[PDB]
Amino acid sequence: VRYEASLRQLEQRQLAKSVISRVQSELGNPKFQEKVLQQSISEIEQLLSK
Amino acid sequence: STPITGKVTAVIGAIVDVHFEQSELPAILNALEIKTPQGKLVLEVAQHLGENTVRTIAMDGTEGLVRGEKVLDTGGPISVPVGRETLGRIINVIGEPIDERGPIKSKLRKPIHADPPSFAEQSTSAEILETGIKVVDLLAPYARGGKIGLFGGAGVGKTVFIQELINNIAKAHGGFSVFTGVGERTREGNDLYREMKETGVINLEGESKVALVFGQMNEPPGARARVALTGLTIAEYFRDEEGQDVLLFIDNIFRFTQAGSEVSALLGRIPSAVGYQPTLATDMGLLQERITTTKKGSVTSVQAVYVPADDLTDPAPATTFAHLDATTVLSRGISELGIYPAVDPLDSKSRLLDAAVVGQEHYDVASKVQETLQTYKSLQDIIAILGMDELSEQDKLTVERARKIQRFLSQPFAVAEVFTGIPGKLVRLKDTVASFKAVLEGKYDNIPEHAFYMVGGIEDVVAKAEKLAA
Amino acid sequence: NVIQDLYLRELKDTKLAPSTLQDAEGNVKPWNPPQKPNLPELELQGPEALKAYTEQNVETAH
Amino acid sequence: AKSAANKLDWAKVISSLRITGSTATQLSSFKKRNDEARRQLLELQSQPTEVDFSHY
Amino acid sequence: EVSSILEERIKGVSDEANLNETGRVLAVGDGIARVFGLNNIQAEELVEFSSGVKGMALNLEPGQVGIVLFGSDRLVKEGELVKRTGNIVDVPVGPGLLGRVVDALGNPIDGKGPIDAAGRSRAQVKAPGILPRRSVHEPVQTGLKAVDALVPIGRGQRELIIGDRQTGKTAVALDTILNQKRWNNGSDESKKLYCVYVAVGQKRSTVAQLVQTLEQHDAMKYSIIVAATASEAAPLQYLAPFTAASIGEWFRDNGKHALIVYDDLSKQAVAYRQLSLLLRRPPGREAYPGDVFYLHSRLLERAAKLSEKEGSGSLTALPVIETQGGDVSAYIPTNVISITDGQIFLEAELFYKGIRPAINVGLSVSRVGSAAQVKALKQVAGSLKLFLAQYREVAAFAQSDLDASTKQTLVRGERLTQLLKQNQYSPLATEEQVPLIYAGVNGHLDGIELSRIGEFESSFLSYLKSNHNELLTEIREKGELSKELLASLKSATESFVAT
Repeated sequence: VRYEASLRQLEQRQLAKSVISRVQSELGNPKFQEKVLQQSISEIEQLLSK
Repeated sequence: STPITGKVTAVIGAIVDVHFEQSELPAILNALEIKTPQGKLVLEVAQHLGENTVRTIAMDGTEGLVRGEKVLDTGGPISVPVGRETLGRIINVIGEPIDERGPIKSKLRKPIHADPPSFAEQSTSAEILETGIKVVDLLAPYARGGKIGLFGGAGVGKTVFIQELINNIAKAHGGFSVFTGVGERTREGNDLYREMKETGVINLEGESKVALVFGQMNEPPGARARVALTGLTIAEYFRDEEGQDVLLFIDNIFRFTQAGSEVSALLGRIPSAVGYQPTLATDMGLLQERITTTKKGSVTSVQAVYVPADDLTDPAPATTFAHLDATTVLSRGISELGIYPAVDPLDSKSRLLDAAVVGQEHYDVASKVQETLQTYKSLQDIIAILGMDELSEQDKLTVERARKIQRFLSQPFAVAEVFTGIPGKLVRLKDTVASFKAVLEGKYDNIPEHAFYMVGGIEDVVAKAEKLAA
Repeated sequence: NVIQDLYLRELKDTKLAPSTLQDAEGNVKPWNPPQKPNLPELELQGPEALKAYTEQNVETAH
Repeated sequence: AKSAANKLDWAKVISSLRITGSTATQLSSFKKRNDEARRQLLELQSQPTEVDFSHY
Repeated sequence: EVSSILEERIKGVSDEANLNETGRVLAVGDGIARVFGLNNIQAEELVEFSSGVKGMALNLEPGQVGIVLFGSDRLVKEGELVKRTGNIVDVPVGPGLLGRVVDALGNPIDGKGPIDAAGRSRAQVKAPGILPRRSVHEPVQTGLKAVDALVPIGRGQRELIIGDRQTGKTAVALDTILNQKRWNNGSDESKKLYCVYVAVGQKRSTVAQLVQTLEQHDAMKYSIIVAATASEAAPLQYLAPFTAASIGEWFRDNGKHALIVYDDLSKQAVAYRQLSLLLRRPPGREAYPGDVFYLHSRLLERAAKLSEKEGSGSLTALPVIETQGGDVSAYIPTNVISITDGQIFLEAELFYKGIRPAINVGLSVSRVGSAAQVKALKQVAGSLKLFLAQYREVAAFAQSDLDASTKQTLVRGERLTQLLKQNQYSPLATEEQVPLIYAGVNGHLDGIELSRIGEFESSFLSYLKSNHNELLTEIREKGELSKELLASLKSATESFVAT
């Protein structure tokens, strides 16, 4: 049971490096560019709703 | 070299202000390194003053510093090395072996500003440590995972007490222990190093079931604060990552207070009562909270405390008095009586020092001991003016028992082979409970007072009775 | 938004690696069931015992 | 049973009252008292006979 | 997987539009970020940082608003955008906090999830006035005989528990909570005191032991543990009694009764000291803030027995002050001593002399006293006060060739001293408290040996339980003692005393 609990923590740390990888993927891809354009239009809609 | 380059602006002792460049800022509790022909000076970032000027505290000496000196930023809270190759070497505050047992063969590193466990994590205590020391066992039994506290005068064999504890308990325990010495004599350090190599717990031909982190008093106050933190993180690695239970030992936590008070003043905080830091409570609190029995391990701190001028009314001892779980008072007077234990028996208190939990017999025996001694103390005033002779028969029997009990609390120690030379004696818990019961019943009131004096267990008391007899 | 993107991608594209079972065995105590509280011997035997007990007894005092 | 073991033990104290000596009386009483105290402490201390597999 | 569930929860947070009034940290030191911005901000408003840390805004200065960060500065950095949460301090209040160990914000540290909260009410609010008062008379029985007879108080009232450092200060308090179980079990909500223990600056392990003990005595089902642990920072600690009080208002407002034990205001003071000194405010006497008195007076006057008109409710309180080596002349004690309606003063000698409770009843006082307490118990304990008074005076005459009169006093008095010992964490039922004291009143305990007092006591109780359980039920239900009832009771005592 102890090693099982340890494995749950280990899964989170496995997933921790997965967050790092996914951050690098977003910042690597021109999804970095294309989703910034998406954010721009989303902010336009948000700010227009003000 | 980080483009987070800062130039010193003001050296005003430990306070060293750095002028990091535009936009670039570290974070509170981070670590800056300044490369010098005196290694890398570590500055712990403690404030931002804005305009890309931070105010940081120095750890290493600030002599020779050039005002405007380039400062690299490590970028994160001071990270020591932890491992099982931290076992068996003296590691200084900046994580460098000063006993030169070669470079620490780090597995992991961790920050020394690791956060204390949550309420959920804590696993409720019930374990009983037993030290084989009669006063401790009977009159304030210790518990594994505890926060034992050696309140006492200046090194009133305080070090000697720690040495005994390590000698018995640590060796007995299979787990690691962590001995951290904050601001203790470097002479004393060398003796401890040699001595614990001698006890073999530090085996330099093998591994060691103890690690040492000796920070000594000759190190700037800022460094003195984070000697404790450094040691603590190793213990957390043992507790958590290795899973093993340990017995932490820290010395002396008044030095931890004193150090913090000093850099508070330098930090400009308005000094609180008896000049103590306003952040005293939280600093003590962080240290204590970090040390706990979790569902990952158990850590039994023994923290030396120096009680200035034996006044526990002094706020710094009093604050620590709350924060600890298994208090011990080491009184000078009792030392002077020649009794070693030097403990004040009525003033010993421990989290575990219950009734049923210590055993009904144990409780009753201890209630009887406490009353006998308390009576003896009360009657001391009567004896003082009126005289001994004006007491009753019942009182006289109580006085006779009390004097015998007083000297039956005396138990020789291995670490008084450097004092008396007399080899230590350590009596198992069950045996002590039985033996004290007998004494109180007056089954050994046919034994002379001096045949209890500076001798161990009942067998010894009887043997010394025979010895004195012939 | 970026949250959705990051999540969808993170979960999908990064597959879990579950721990080596051998290491788990290592971190537990193995244990094979304990055997026998033993059968202890039948105390006393022969007419040595019978004679001893009958004869020795008279251990009432006068 | 256990009540027999202890009753005869104390009975033998009062039998030794009426028959001088208690040379091996104490040894008989002691043995029956011992194992009686051991089994009662056994049966009350008693952990399960088998492992659980419901929860764990 | 746990990984998927966590992802789902986080994934379900998207879209911001709330941020408006920004601030920018100028400098962050000491947990005192100083912002130029946040032009319109309420005082003690909750502010949410970029880091996410929450604060109150104690200093509103002409050009900077000095936020006090509730959390660590580890993730806080300078220049940070400071979103304006826009709410002055409010905490969930409701029935759900019964059986909940919560942190100051209300986040359960026992992780019992969502809280049944019927309001969010502000934490700093003004106290019930003159007009919100009804006459005080409702018994508060802690199941401790000395407290119940020698120093009892009514519901809605103050009374200090000023005593020696960790001499089971919490233990003395805990005894009351256990006795509240008996009344709690009963349906009547005047008999349902919904207790709150307010753990200020207390180790999570220590409180875990407390929690575990409470669970063992099943007291969790009316208990609330407001927790500001040692690790929990000084802003939380500052607001910790105030926040707790607000919870109490909900029960009180519902006309119900409850008991709030503030433990210990000594650590509250230090936290305020930390705040004030760090806010550079000049510190008061004994380096404890000047307006610490103002804090205490606001807090301690919120305990009130409300008017029948505005609904009879109450919020009994029992502040705990830790005497720094028995010092009662200290600034924080002196102020509190004045505000409180009674004091209970624990004494070290008594503790050593094995008198547990170690309460020194001479230095315990009640300013509500006999106004609340069972009439029955009042009848049979007027004598007790006088007897004990003589025993105290003739105490010092205990150390030779002593007058018969003094010696008689000593016999009655010593037996009483043993009698008021009670094994801590065991409270007693009032319907059996009245008998024990009655025996003492009839002086039949004079004939009982000191060691045998204890055995006598339990035996006497069992004898009453079998033989005279009619009497026990009569004492309980009448709540008063008729001469005929005292007659029968005396007979029972005599009979038991004979055996």
